[PDB]
Amino acid sequence: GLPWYRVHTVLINDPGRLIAAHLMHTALVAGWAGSMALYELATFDPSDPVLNPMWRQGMFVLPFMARLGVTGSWSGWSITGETGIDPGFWSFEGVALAHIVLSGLLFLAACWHWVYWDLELFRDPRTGEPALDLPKMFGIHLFLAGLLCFGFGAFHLTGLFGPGMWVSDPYGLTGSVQPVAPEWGPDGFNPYNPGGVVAHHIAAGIVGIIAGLFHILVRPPQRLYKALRMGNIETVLSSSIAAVFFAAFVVAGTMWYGSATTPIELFGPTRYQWDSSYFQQEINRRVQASLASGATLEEAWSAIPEKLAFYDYIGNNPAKGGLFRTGPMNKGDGIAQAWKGHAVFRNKEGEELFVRRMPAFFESFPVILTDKNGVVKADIPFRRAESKYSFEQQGVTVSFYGGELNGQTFTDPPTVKSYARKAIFGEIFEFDTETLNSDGIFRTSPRGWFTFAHAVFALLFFFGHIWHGARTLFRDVFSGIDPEL
Amino acid sequence: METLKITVYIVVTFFVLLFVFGFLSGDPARNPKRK
Amino acid sequence: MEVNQLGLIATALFVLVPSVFLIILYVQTESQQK
Amino acid sequence: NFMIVFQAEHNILMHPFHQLGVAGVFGGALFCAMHGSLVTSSLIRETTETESANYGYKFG
Amino acid sequence: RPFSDIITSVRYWVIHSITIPALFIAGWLFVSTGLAYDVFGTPRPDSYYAQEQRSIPLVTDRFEAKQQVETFLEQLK
Amino acid sequence: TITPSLKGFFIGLLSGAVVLGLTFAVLIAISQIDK
Amino acid sequence: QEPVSYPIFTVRWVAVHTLAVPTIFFLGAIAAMQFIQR
Amino acid sequence: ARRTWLGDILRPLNSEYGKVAPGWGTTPLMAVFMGLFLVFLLIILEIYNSTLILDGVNVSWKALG
Amino acid sequence: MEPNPNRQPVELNRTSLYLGLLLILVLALLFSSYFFN
Amino acid sequence: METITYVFIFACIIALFFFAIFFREPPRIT
Amino acid sequence: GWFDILDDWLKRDRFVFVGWSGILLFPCAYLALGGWLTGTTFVTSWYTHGLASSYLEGCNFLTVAVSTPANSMGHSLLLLWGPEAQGDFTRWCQLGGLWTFIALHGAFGLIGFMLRQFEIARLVGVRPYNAIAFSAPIAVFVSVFLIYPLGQSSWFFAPSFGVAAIFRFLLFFQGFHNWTLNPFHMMGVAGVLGGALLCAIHGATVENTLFQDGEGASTFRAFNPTQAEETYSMVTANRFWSQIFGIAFSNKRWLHFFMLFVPVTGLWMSAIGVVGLALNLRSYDFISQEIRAAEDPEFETFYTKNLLLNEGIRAWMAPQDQPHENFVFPEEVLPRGNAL
Amino acid sequence: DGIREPVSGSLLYGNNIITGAVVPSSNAIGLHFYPIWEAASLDEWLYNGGPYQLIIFHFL
Ligand code: CLA
Ligand code: CLA
Ligand code: CLA
Ligand code: CLA
Ligand code: CLA
Ligand code: CLA
Ligand SMILES: CC(C)=CCC/C(C)=C/CC/C(C)=C/CC/C(C)=C/CC/C(C)=C/CC/C(C)=C/CC/C(C)=C/CC/C(C)=C/CC/C(C)=C/CC1=CC(=O)C(C)=C(C)C1=O
Ligand SMILES: CCCCCCCCCCCCCCCCCC(=O)OC[C@H](CO[C@@H]1O[C@H](CO)[C@H](O)[C@H](O)[C@H]1O)OC(=O)CCCCCCCCCCCCCCCCC
Ligand SMILES: CCCCCCCCCCCCCCCCCC(=O)OC[C@H](CO[C@@H]1O[C@H](CO)[C@H](O)[C@H](O)[C@H]1O)OC(=O)CCCCCCCCCCCCCCCCC
Ligand SMILES: CC1=C(/C=C/C(C)=C/C=C/C(C)=C/C=C/C=C(C)/C=C/C=C(C)/C=C/C2=C(C)CCCC2(C)C)C(C)(C)CCC1
Ligand SMILES: CC1=C(/C=C/C(C)=C/C=C/C(C)=C/C=C/C=C(C)/C=C/C=C(C)/C=C/C2=C(C)CCCC2(C)C)C(C)(C)CCC1
Ligand SMILES: [Fe+3]
Repeated sequence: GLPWYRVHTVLINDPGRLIAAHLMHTALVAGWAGSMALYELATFDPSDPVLNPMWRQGMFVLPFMARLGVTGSWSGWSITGETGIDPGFWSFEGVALAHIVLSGLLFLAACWHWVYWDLELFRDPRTGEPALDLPKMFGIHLFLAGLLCFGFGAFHLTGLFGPGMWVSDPYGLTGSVQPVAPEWGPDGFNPYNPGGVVAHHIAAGIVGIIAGLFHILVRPPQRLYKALRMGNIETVLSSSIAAVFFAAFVVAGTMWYGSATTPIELFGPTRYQWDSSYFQQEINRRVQASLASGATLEEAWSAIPEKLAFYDYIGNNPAKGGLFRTGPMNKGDGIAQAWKGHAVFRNKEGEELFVRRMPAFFESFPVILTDKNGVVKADIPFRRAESKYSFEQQGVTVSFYGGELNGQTFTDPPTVKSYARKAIFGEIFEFDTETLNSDGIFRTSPRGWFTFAHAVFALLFFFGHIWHGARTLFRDVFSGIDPEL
Repeated sequence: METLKITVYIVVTFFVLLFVFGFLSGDPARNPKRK
Repeated sequence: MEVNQLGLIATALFVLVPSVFLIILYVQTESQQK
Repeated sequence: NFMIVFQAEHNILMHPFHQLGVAGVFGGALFCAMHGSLVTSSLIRETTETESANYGYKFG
Repeated sequence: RPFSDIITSVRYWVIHSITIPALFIAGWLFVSTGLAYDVFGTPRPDSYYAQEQRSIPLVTDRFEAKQQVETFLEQLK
Repeated sequence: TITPSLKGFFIGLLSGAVVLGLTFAVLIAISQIDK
Repeated sequence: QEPVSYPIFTVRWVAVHTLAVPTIFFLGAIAAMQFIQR
Repeated sequence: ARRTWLGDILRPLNSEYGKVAPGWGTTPLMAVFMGLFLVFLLIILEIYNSTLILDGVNVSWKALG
Repeated sequence: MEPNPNRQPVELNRTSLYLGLLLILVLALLFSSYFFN
Repeated sequence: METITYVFIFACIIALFFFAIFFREPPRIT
Repeated sequence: GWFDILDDWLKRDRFVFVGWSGILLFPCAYLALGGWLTGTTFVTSWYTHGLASSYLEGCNFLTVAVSTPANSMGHSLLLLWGPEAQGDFTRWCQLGGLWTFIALHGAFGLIGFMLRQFEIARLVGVRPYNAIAFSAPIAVFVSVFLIYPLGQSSWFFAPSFGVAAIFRFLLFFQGFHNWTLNPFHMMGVAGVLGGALLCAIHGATVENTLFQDGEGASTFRAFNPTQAEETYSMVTANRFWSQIFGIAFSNKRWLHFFMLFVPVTGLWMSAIGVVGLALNLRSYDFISQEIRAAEDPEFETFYTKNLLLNEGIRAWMAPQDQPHENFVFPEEVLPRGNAL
Repeated sequence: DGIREPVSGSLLYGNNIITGAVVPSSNAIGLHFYPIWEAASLDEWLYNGGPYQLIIFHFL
């Protein structure tokens, strides 16, 4: 009889039972979604959004409904940070329970369809054995999808009945949900333009209606019908799988390089922003603009937002962490409390030094202090009686500008070393490691987990594709060959 | 620890002797053909 | 040092549920006939 | 640890003999895979499409 | 069809002993007149450095990459 | 306006199309000759 | 074997001649590199 | 089999399982959709990788509203 | 229910049982080192 | 805690060797 | 009409077959090979890394490569007609246009061969297991040469086509990711050595259970290509192996399927392993070990030696291996064994 | 290394499977034959990497 890897082949020739199995599977996917939402709503801390956001707490499904404009909680707190709201029915919980009810409806129907499998509808009105008219079905389903795609782009994203969608500013300091507006310009094909995403779901929407209509009206040529083994369901499987890992590779890429639909406020910064020093350049722009208009260093650096400095830190870089370091990013280096301020290291002579900041590649990088030209002035030497540039021999001091250590200077060598060896990580923060029992080793981002998983599944679905393509093209030459004897 | 040396030598010696006497004992006619 | 007690549960279920799956599959087909 | 200290102190990758050894393993693995595929793709029809193909051989 | 039929027919020799030395000489003269150095822009072993630029040439922008390398070749490095 | 990238891009599209057209025309002509 | 209604140059002709002229041109150039002083 | 109201409504939609269209048919019309769609995929890919530097389109994070 | 002739038993045997248990066990031994971390 | 899990898995693997050798399914010529 | 003519001129029997796959396979493969052969011969890498890697510069066959693009190119493909060389061939050679040229054209040559195998199998009338088996090297190729640089910041960290440049990749992977201590690589190594193990033993067993049908000592001349009667005693092989090792095959169909299964799965599991590194998720540590080596300084394991060695590999190879960062480390901050 | 730095290779002294090993014989012992009865005590036979020689001679 059947072995264990062909056991789900009692639904190839039987439609009724096939619908039932698909329905039961959809009920699981929906029940899991609802249950995951509930589970993440039991482990979210909403009081601190500036130094304890969603993407630091390892929330996977929470940003996906915040992307379309659900922000309410019946608790009367939002993720934007306003408190004392009311959203009506639609909160995070609302969607969460809605999925439980839908799972139940699909499970009941799945039971019905498993029991009442034999219908005249699946039988051929000529031969009287089960057949499905697959081109017709493709036509109807393309019609269904094009109509709903056109509806979503036309009524939801424009906020003409719906909420709109989440848009932000380039630095992810202010981010909200607003009605967005279409763009048919060439700029509609810039991924960093919201408008183009709206335009798409309308245009491709109607194109989906026309083709959906077309495929219902005409009948396929004989040549293709015989070529791509049409009337064999297992080729519909093979073609559909080719399409799935196309889509997967795209959402792994657009997530990893970021886009306007994965803002840096619902998934945190990308690595392509750390290595290009995206945030350090905005910080410098403001502080030089502040000093030129007149200001002192103390004033000027305390004018920097806590958000804009928090992104300028390697612990938000998803290229740090590892494959078996589990849990939130907070489990890695503690929940941030406050900003210590910008650190400026100086020599006894009177010159300003700059610390070379760590790359993503390394797991330990030497600590070096250079000056303007790029030549080394000081370092913390690995060797333990041989030194020329050590802090003790050079007299290094450290000064703080901005935050809670503002106006402070430290002049004894251990504290200067302590701040400098963690200055290679970027800006300096105060962390709390005693409330999630963090051990001080980085954890990767939800962005990074997303692209890791979808890449892996895409690489397997390629194998899936070439195997199911072979099964439909060598159907009649399997079970061994006639040895022509 | 001195007893240990002697009993290990005796064990080893016993096995190597079975081996040599075994190969003197009629081995080229133990084949299933031309015995 | 550290042992992770969710990691314990992780292996425990990993090695149980498929061994149990396989032992049931092997037992029901051998309990039938010719 | 052994491999890493071996490479540092003698540089085994630029030894031509180690290069023939990896060629033999890579080629050995390769000939195994293609031998497996060519023989299993030529098997005779004694089966059906609900029982595995391997019950075409009845032993010896 | 076997090489034996190819290794003997006079027309094979009357083309080949004429074309192949021209190709051999075309290939020889291509490196020996130093033309391979200009068409691939590979340095000669007296043009890797200059007496005002004693470090490695490195491209650091990708749309003026062209202009950057032309600058290094214009100053006789 | 027509940026320099657009001219290079249009040239690469036309030249790629030409390569594929001439190769398909070559196969059809040679196959059709020796029927 | 290569066709018997014989096109004037067959498919074997380009196969041997895309691998004939480059390697003759190349081992004449590689040989010239040997006599560069360096 | 079992006849039902809903099956009777939906019955004419799965009865044409045999039908094809003679000769090559519409296959030459499909071939340009292949086609210009692939050319379009090229265009949008080359915009994203900045190998087209269109005026008025600047691929950056500094383009958000 | 109503009889369906498409339904068929699953056949698992003693050698496949051994192979499967061996694979799950050596996989278990390899990955516990990382799960415990 | 960790050592027990390891040695239990090793113990299962050698018991499987014994069972797999001395209680196999007997291959027999037709 | 003309279509079925193009069909039967292609699908015809010849000394070497062409088919529909020929149209994709042959140009792409030939250009990729040809590119590598001119790149190893004339083309420099002095405007990119500060290396020489061609016969024209004076390098031997063990030290040449077609080297990667520069770091500043990002993930640009660097097209000849595009706005990074603007219709100019010399600069295009200098900036590393040949690496991407070769990589893309070889990527399509692989798809051509894959398709070619399917087509010849459909024609001859056998099952297509050889084409399913051939997806393992394409999995490895697109996981190591395409997905891994696309996860990083450039093509610069991808392996360059050449033998020594691959050796440098081995050391780089060991140094920065500790690649041997990741379980997917363990499984790949095992799968591949097991493939090699099965090869020697299967050959040795079949060749040493052959029947007498010849007259000479050599038995290579006792074979006719027909399958009418068996060519080795399978029963004897089983009886031998069940007694010296304990378990044996008693099913040829299964033996050959096991031979297909072991190395292809090995390579598939390793492909999952290198896409895991592309995000810099890398098995590099066991946290229990760090906290223990923190509280007790006279604890030692070989794993701690390996991490100190990884420090050595990185700190000493980084300067000339990442010139685009313009790293300068003093001679007093390099790691040293004798400073411990 | 014969300068009083032991190495732990045992699971019970806090190793998992990947890091564990039987740690080679001492640099001080050299190429000498080193069984249990050429040591003053079993304690120091184990201290000098005794079991390493004991596994490998029998195994080869
Ligand atoms: C019936 C109504 C309905 C509605 C309104 C929603 C709404 C939502 N669901 Mg739910 N869901 C439903 C049914 C529904 N769901 C069912 C039946 C299932 C079972 C499978 C699920 C399973 C499910 C899961 C697993 C999850 C959600 C989640 C969510 C949220 C996702 C928003 C988002 O970013 O999507 C993003 C979606 C996409 C980007 C998919 C796009 C797919 C494309 C591109 C395919 C195109 C194919 C087409 C044929 C090509 C031609 C088109 C033509 C026009 C030219 C949102 C609140 C998520 C969440 O966080 O929940 C708490 C989540 O993970 N839902
Ligand atoms: C004026 C109308 C209009 C407008 C403004 C848009 C706007 C847009 N469309 Mg759209 N579209 C329209 C009409 C329109 N569409 C119509 C009528 C159709 C036909 C149904 C389409 C079909 C279409 C498709 C199929 C796609 C878009 C995409 C996009 C976006 C492209 C820019 C971007 O974010 O790229 C982002 C990403 C890319 C440019 C990547 C493309 C990569 C491709 C071509 C190859 C991948 C190869 C491989 C599998 C990758 C892994 C390889 C591995 C070996 C490493 C943009 C928002 C894309 C999208 O939504 O991306 C999220 C997408 O996939 N459109
Ligand atoms: C990597 C190898 C590979 C292999 C061997 C196959 C094999 C197969 N595919 Mg498949 N496919 C692949 C990759 C592959 N595919 C990819 C990456 C996609 C995109 C997601 C698809 C999508 C696809 C679909 C949707 C379908 C198939 C089908 C088929 C089957 C028959 C048709 C066929 O051979 O088309 C193979 C065709 C190609 C490999 C395309 C070749 C493209 C060429 C000639 C030109 C490229 C344009 C230009 C010159 C270069 C652009 C470069 C760019 C980077 C700028 C067969 C089993 C059909 C099937 O399964 O029917 C049963 C079906 O429905 N394929
Ligand atoms: C996308 C949907 C999809 C669907 C509908 C099918 C359907 C089918 N596959 Mg299949 N397959 C898929 C994806 C899919 N596959 C993918 C992505 C791959 C590549 C990995 C394959 C590779 C594959 C092979 C190689 C084989 C099949 C076989 C089969 C057929 C036999 C019955 C079966 O499923 O056994 C039911 C199987 C079991 C009950 C045993 C499964 C035990 C495991 C491994 C379960 C693990 C569950 C998993 C971890 C849950 C997470 C899922 C995740 C994606 C979200 C059937 C037509 C077999 C076939 O065609 O037989 C002729 C066969 O040899 N499949
Ligand atoms: C992706 C492309 C690729 C290619 C083509 C090569 C090619 C090679 N590698 Mg490399 N390698 C690669 C990627 C690649 N490598 C990757 C990703 C890694 C892992 C990190 C390695 C790691 C690696 C190492 C460590 C070593 C090699 C070595 C070799 C040589 C091995 C020779 C041999 O017998 O191999 C086994 C292959 C066979 C037995 C196949 C047949 C070869 C012969 C007999 C025929 C050749 C025919 C023809 C010229 C080519 C085919 C044409 C076709 C149309 C049929 C060879 C030149 C070795 C080396 O450099 O030695 C100098 C060595 O030490 N490889
Ligand atoms: C069939 C084989 C084949 C294939 C698949 C490719 C594929 C490729 N080549 Mg290659 N090439 C080939 C043969 C081939 N080439 C030959 C024989 C030569 C010698 C002449 C070259 C020489 C060549 C060079 C020198 C280079 C490439 C490059 C490239 C890559 C860049 C994109 C490109 O040009 O796509 C090829 C195809 C197209 C761009 C377009 C096809 C368009 C079609 C199908 C229809 C057009 C319809 C219509 C007219 C559109 C109108 C639009 C309008 C209304 C707005 C790509 C992978 C470059 C590369 O690898 O860079 C890294 C590169 O440097 N090619
Ligand atoms: C205290 C202690 C002891 C602690 C334990 C220490 C220790 C290191 C334990 C090991 C655990 C460990 C870390 C494992 C890591 C790797 C692991 C989990 C790998 C499995 C996952 C894997 C790679 C999967 C994919 C690839 C795969 C299937 C690889 C398997 C490779 C492998 C070893 C294959 C078997 C090779 C083998 C020896 C075959 C012999 C076959 C045989 C009987 C042939 C004889 C024969 C030949 C004929 O020709 C004929 C005709 C007949 C008739 C016949 O019979
Ligand atoms: C845990 C692993 C077990 C594996 C089990 C299976 C495989 C092994 C099977 C065999 C196991 C038993 C082997 C035989 C062991 C013998 C006992 C033994 O070691 O005793 C000798 C041991 C040696 O005691 C050792 O002494 C050392 C200092 O020299 C150190 O202190 C060691 O730590 C201590 O072990 O002593 C005792 O057990 C106590 C004293 C016993 C006194 C009576 C002994 C017999 C007296 C008559 C014979 C004398 C022979 C020598 C003199 C000859 C004439 C000059
Ligand atoms: C959705 C999530 C929740 C799901 C529910 C809970 C989880 C469910 C998990 C189910 C997991 C099922 C896995 C079953 C594995 C069975 C394997 C099996 O049967 O194989 C044997 C099977 C069955 O083989 C066939 O069985 C048939 C029916 O009995 C017939 O007997 C056939 O003749 C026989 O060949 O072969 C295959 O399936 C082919 C693919 C190969 C499978 C692996 C082969 C074994 C390789 C051993 C490698 C050992 C490595 C040692 C490493 C040492 C390192 C030091
Ligand atoms: C009937 C009914 C009901 C109920 C319902 C419910 C209760 C639902 C839900 C439920 C639920 C509660 C669901 C869930 C599910 C879950 C799932 C579905 C899972 C899955 C999992 C998986 C599949 C995994 C995988 C994995 C692993 C394990 C590891 C690694 C990673 C991965 C991912 C691979 C009510 C009351 C309404 C009423 C009416 C009737
Ligand atoms: C880049 C490019 C291209 C292409 C080109 C080509 C395609 C080329 C080719 C080339 C070639 C195609 C070459 C070849 C060469 C060859 C060689 C290099 C050879 C070698 C040999 C040898 C070395 C030998 C050896 C031996 C043997 C083999 C056996 C035994 C004995 C002896 C050892 C002696 C084009 C134009 C499209 C575009 C532009 C760019
Ligand atoms: Fe064999």
